[PDB]
Amino acid sequence: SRRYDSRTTIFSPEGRLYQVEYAMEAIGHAGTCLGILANDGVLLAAERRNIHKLLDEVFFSEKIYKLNEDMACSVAGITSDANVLTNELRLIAQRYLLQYQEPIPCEQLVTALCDIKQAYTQFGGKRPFGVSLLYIGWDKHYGFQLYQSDPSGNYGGWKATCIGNNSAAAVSMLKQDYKEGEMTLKSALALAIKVLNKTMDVSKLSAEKVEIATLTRENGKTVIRVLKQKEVEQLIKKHEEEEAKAER
Amino acid sequence: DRGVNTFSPEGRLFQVEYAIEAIKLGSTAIGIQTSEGVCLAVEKRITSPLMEPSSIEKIVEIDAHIGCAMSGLIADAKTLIDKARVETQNHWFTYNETMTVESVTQAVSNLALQFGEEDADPGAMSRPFGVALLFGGVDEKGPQLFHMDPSGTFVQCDARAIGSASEGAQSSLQEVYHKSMTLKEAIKSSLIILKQVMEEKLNATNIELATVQPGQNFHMFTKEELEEVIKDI
Amino acid sequence: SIMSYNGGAVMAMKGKNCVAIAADRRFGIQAQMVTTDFQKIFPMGDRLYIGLAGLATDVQTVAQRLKFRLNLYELKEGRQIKPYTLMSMVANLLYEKRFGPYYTEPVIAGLDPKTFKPFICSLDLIGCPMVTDDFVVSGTCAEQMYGMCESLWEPNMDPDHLFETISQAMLNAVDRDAVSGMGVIVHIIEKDKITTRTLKARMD
Amino acid sequence: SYDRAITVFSPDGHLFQVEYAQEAVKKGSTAVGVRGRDIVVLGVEKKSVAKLQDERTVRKICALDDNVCMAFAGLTADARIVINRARVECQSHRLTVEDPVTVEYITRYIASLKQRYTQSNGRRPFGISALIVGFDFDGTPRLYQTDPSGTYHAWKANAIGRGAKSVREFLEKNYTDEAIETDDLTIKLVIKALLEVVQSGGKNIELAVMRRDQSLKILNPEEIEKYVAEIEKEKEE
Amino acid sequence: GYDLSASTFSPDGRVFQVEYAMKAVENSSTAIGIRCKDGVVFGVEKLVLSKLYEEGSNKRLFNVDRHVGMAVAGLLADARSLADIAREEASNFRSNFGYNIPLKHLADRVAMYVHAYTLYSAVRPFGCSFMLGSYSVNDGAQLYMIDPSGVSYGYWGCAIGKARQAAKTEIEKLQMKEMTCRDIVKEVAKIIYIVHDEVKDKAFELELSWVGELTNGRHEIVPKDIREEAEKYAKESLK
Amino acid sequence: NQYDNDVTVWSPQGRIHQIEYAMEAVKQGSATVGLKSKTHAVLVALKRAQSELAAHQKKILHVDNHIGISIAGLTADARLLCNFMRQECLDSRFVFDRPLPVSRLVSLIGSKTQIPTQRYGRRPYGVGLLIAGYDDMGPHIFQTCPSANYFDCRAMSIGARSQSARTYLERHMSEFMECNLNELVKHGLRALRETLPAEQDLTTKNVSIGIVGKDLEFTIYDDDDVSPFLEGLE
Amino acid sequence: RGYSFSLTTFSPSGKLVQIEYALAAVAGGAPSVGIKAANGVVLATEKKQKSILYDERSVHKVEPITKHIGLVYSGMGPDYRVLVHRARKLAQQYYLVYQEPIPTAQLVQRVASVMQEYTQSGGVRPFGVSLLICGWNEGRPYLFQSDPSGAYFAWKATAMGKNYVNGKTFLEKRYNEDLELEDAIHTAILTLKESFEGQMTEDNIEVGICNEAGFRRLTPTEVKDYLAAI
Amino acid sequence: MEYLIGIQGPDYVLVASDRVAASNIVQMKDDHDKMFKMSEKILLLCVGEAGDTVQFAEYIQKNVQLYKMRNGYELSPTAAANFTRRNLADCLRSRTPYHVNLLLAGYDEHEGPALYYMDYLAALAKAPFAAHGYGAFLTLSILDRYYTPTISRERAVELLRKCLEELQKRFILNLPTFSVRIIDKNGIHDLDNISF
Ligand SMILES: [Cl-]
Ligand SMILES: [Cl-]
Ligand SMILES: [Cl-]
Ligand SMILES: [Cl-]
Ligand SMILES: [Cl-]
Ligand SMILES: [Cl-]
Ligand SMILES: [Cl-]
Ligand SMILES: [Cl-]
Ligand SMILES: [Cl-]
Ligand SMILES: [Cl-]
Ligand SMILES: [Cl-]
Ligand SMILES: [Cl-]
Ligand SMILES: [Cl-]
Ligand SMILES: [Cl-]
Ligand SMILES: [Cl-]
Ligand SMILES: [Mg+2]
Ligand SMILES: [Mg+2]
Ligand SMILES: [Mg+2]
Repeated sequence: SRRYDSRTTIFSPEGRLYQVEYAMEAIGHAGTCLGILANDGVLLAAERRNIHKLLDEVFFSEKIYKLNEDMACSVAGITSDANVLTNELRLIAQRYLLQYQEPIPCEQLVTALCDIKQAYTQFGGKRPFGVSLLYIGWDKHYGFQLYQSDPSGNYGGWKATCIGNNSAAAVSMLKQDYKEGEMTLKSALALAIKVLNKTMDVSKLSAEKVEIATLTRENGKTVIRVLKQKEVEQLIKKHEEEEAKAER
Repeated sequence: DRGVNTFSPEGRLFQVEYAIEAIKLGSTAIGIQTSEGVCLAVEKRITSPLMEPSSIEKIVEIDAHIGCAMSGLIADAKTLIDKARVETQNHWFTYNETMTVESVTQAVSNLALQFGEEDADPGAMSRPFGVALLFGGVDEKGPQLFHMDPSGTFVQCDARAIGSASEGAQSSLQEVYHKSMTLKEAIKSSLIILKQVMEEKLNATNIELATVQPGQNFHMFTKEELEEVIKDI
Repeated sequence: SIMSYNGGAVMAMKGKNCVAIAADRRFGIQAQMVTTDFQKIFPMGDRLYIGLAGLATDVQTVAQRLKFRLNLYELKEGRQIKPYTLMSMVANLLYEKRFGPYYTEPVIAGLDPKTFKPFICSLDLIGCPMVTDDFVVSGTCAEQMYGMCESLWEPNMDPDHLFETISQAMLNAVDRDAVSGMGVIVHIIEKDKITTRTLKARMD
Repeated sequence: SYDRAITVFSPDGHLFQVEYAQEAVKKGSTAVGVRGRDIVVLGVEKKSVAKLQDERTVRKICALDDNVCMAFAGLTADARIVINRARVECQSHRLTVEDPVTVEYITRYIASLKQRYTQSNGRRPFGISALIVGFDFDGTPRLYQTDPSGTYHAWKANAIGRGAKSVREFLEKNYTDEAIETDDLTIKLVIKALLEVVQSGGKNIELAVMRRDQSLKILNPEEIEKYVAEIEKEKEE
Repeated sequence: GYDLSASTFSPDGRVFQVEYAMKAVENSSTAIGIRCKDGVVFGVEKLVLSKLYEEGSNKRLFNVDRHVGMAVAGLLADARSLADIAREEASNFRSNFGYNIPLKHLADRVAMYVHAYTLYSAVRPFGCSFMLGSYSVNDGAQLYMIDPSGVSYGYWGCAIGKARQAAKTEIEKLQMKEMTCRDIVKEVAKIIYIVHDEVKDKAFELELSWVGELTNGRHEIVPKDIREEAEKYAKESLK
Repeated sequence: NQYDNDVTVWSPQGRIHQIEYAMEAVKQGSATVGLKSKTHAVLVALKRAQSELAAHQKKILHVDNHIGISIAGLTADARLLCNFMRQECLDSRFVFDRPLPVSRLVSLIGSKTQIPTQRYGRRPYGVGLLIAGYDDMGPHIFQTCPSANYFDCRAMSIGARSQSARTYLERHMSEFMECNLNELVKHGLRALRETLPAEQDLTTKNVSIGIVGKDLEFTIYDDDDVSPFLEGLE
Repeated sequence: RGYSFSLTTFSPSGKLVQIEYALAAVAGGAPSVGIKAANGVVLATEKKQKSILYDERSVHKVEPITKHIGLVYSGMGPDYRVLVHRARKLAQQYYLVYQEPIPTAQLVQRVASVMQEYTQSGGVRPFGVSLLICGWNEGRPYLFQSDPSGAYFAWKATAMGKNYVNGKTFLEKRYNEDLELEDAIHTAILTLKESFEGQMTEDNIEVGICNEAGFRRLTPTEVKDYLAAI
Repeated sequence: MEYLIGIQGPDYVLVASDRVAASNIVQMKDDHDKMFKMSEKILLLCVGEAGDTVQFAEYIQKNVQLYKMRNGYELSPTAAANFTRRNLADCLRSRTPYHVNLLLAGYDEHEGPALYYMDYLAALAKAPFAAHGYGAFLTLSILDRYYTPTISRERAVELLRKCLEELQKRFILNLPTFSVRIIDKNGIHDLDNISF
């Protein structure tokens, strides 16, 4: 019925896709989520939105998802949409493993999902998924990697980036502090806390309010860990000590 | 916004009428039927010297005895042309005989109104074809020229023009055409008419011409054969 | 008989706080040995292994398809799969092919990932499960295997005695079967380690 | 399934979805192709720079097969779909004909895919144009362009994306037997064409070449800025 | 606006598209049925829109089974499609259950089919009302009428189309329970002549059919001689 | 207005505008006439020619040995319907080895053409037909409309300025049943000629004729073959 | 046929307004409360129960999904009966494969996924309900909420429906982690008393509990007993 | 009837195959090639039923080449072996089974040389050497007798020759010529045919 169809998969007069844009506005308001590549690993750090006192704490994270042995992701935007997509990512990764008997290379996993997102902008008359993702991983072709994908079905690789609230500000701070070819996990962790300290300008930064996951290699095996609150507090403490030095 | 199969108060399908307006955005093509064969001639309409002229193909062979000139939205013509080709080969396969020009034209014309959004397969045609076609060939009725437009109406014509300058070209055709006219005369006549109607100066790279004769198979004129005919014109 | 085309044998056995699982190593096609290091026992967890005998192609398919399902299971759930739950997962996979089955009859051996309690089971080719408190066997020399396990197995065996019993049960059983053998591999699964051995064995 | 007619005619014979697709292509990064004597070259703008970007992951020049590559301008997600469809088709062709595709064959395939997405229910047109290059079995070099409508032509040289009109104008004056007499001058003709439109010249021209039988070579920033200087110091004289 | 789809209620709880379909039936010329002692008789005022048409063109009286007649008003192409649905239903009933479909069941089944076209944007309501008539020794005389909403009731007398009310008021004067079909055809012809507006629509054919003891439970056209007499009676009664 | 774009939308007057618009396609086609005697059914049609050098559009189509049609409206719809008719006829000869009675074929047309008038996103057929046939009940002329209604006719005319042709046919219809064939076709031509501007005449280029009857299979007369029938409009 | 286009779409500010309007149907529903005690869970709800004419026992808002899992909701009752039916079916599909009762969190994930579908799939609106799902497994109690978007959350205690904002601050100033189930039931009913209006009887509230022994509704007589103190 | 053999050394894999295409009592081709290049460093050797063999091997070949085009790098000999296996196994119980027996030979940058054996049932085994066809029955024990893991490529070609001479002597079929190729770090190399 033509009267009620909002026509979600058509061009506007400038060659634009309005839903896609509109989905990108949803993302910009969601929890800030950054990724940082280092020489010995990759990390994700995310603002938590689940922070009311009466919440119960039952999973090992709020917005960090393990995809397969060698890969994880974080998300900004519509949570239920993110659940459908991360489920689909796990399925694609297992289909590839079944067929080839090796892990899916990171970029291939991202591309496979982005093609699904792409389809939702071109046919079927449905709303797109209101999700942007950051993907971290290791494979044998390009080692440690970080990708970003959005509701247009576009992706790229990054050394450091941010999606969600205050993204532009977070990327400026990264442009200025990030040392191409010279970062370590320990210095990326410092930078991530620096960045979240500034971009959560409402208000004072706490371990209850962020989530950090690291992805490293140990004895020929990928290790993916969500940092415990003791460690997050310790990094916050070190960042606060470090800013005391800032003048003299 | 209304559905694609909506009739106007005059009893026409809006989509078909609009498709008919798209034909006017095409280059001019001419067909003439003589007792010695048919010719088809088309303005190429070159938009840059960097474009390769031979990659503009607006006259195509359907089979050895039938050619086709198109005007309008050229990309739309491809499925029509392919259908004509498949059909003539099916007919050869099944009946061991060549298919008449009229029959080819009929078969293609039966695709015309097959569009719509809630009878058909998961992604069937959404709109009519923005193309007009002149089928020129020779069969056992003799030489023959047929015209078809996006309504699926088709008819035999002794001479016809289609595209941007078709009014114009059609008037000159009524003036010059006669039943006993030779094919060489028809060729000259249609190049004279293209020359009038074309925005650019006519030459041997910005037009195409083809013939079909009782003697001889579909033949596209070469650069050199065009130059020869261009001398007098 | 389809099940004897490749031959082969697996078994598993329970001891005190430990389990053992073992397999012959031959990949052959009717009379012809093709290889002598063919894998039939696959990790499904740190302390959980599945052994498959039967048609080699289905041994590989079932292991691979099972792994697909288990990995999705573990990602989705909080956690490592329980032995009994693996059994049910395999049962369900085999019974989906009830009318065109995979020709394999697995055994499972492991320790509960939280309680470390020993578990062993086997299933027929259409997914009927059987848990036992002693041993299970599957392959072209099942009768031979039964005779050895019924005579030698005892309750509450420590890791060393379990290893000797499963090893002697396997070696002597496959030595009465033309199309099983060409080596034996044994995994002993304890709380704090896995011990993997290949046995001195007949090669004819 | 969703069967709405999306591309329909309007009064006067316009197909608005297709026109809007063409607007998408015009906001894409500039891409240029020149057909040499025994080389073909593709160059493309930018797109944004950004030091924190992994360069490898956003190229706009792509192999379709060993003897055919393409650049595009427009919606990059749409392009990826077209590219992959074409790559599948190149393998069917080799499968059933045991020859590599001609450049015209695969162009014609892409074009007809694009046309079908302007006349099928439930779908919008692809918002990309493509420049497709390579060599036919007999060694003849080729450059083709497709647009969202499904129309396609062969070109001696061409540009698509933002600033195509002025890049085309430049090429029209500058494409001569002399400008493509050698490989190096062909390559330089592409760079000169871009350096006209390209913001912080340049820096951010990606460039690739295809030689008869020799398969796709992409140039690196060190090899590009050799050509840049070699043209800049010649334009002082 | 609230009146474009049968899947949209208005704020007062109406389905205007069904009401509009009802207006097409009310624009049509009048059909009547009367049940009597030994059967059911139908009459239709059949407007002749051109002298070029044959006698009998555009019948509005149909046989839907050997024992069941149908009389229609409204859009004639919709009515004919409904006559096909009724036929198919009677045929299927005989195949599945092995005996002639009871009138009431047929009426209820075709009414549910009419009803199904009043729920959805995908389709439109039928622009027709129709009467079904039968007779058997076991069930006696039965006359049902179905409208575009799918409502179905039984009647002693019924009229549909544009002079519906005038027709009913004449039908009410008859003691039809005690009359035979042979008596009632005359009265049907009489009533059609009364409600016919001879100023506004110039020419009409009377169409008559019946089913009763006298036809052995078969629905049949009234024979020509009997129709002509009934017309002559109706005309002279108009005087 | 809000009521005229969907065949599924009734107006508040109990009309369906899309169906009425489809009927306009027939009123703007070129006129055709059909009439019958006791023994023959005849169709006569004016063919419109696009330009002076065009053939003239076919108006009369063969359906089966005992059935032919004349068309007015969308030519593509006319062919689709004609192809349906042809198939229904072949089917009945295949199944029963006898011709499909003309009144049953017409019923099938009414039932087929009604369906898209009631489903969203479909449209009526934009064509009207005159149908000439001969079977056990003698000759017939039927008319079909985009509304899916159909009519059994002593004679009929549809298309542009057909009112004139209809008047002529009413004026002389009492003569038709007793006419020999030549007389009957003459009558068809005179009716058709009423539809023309005063200047213009019936010629061998613009008239097409179809005839079927007891001893004659459906036959089409065009071009030089119409001249016998046109000479002696005297 | 079925409409194949989404009836929920993004607004120019990035909002899915149908989902926000579904949430407004939830906010206008009758109050529900869930409290996770140390040794169990209580779910409690108000009946929007007019009339003495209602047979209060004839339909329940607090429903078993499995022996160990139960649900309550705020919002539209008939929408809720759909989700109860699908949750039951999902729990049984899991049990057939794995031969173990579905973990509470796995049941919530699958139900929440169904609610997500109704925000994108063709020709349908979202569900106008929020679910509170209680369960016991791995030796431990669980309380989850699942909202019309398909988002879900684990709570120690919460309130939904009319006056939920105040309900949550009432619970914030009253819940402790070491609290027992018998006390929790008490505080759950006090939370409903905050926004009641009517005088509470055992016939116009419903209470369900979940512990190691399983999930069940409290009987009218048991509720009456807890209402004596209140 | 068709013979395939492979021998893997420390840093190469040598493979060979007969060059006959037979039908009923006649050789119809004496220069037949049973090897399919999948990638720069992968050969698939395929025998079995007519039609199935080419249709299967070319389908694998196109998909492996597609994988290269989509991803810019090549599938490892092990991945390609498991891809091949997945396809054969997935077809086994379908309406379109493929009756083919294979070897897959390759060289990986990091793993080194590999040789895989597959039967029509889609059982996959990695092996230091292997062979298919009736000729395997007469040559595998020659390989068992003389193969060592460090065997040099010159001695592998000698070992291969012993196998092929044994067919000339002892096998009832006339297989007079064999294709020989080797794969290593630098790709696929054609050796001279071994002929009698
Ligand atoms: Cl994994
Ligand atoms: Cl993996
Ligand atoms: Cl035109
Ligand atoms: Cl599976
Ligand atoms: Cl397609
Ligand atoms: Cl452009
Ligand atoms: Cl009425
Ligand atoms: Cl017409
Ligand atoms: Cl038309
Ligand atoms: Cl009508
Ligand atoms: Cl008319
Ligand atoms: Cl829809
Ligand atoms: Cl239920
Ligand atoms: Cl359960
Ligand atoms: Cl209960
Ligand atoms: Mg043995
Ligand atoms: Mg032996
Ligand atoms: Mg076969």
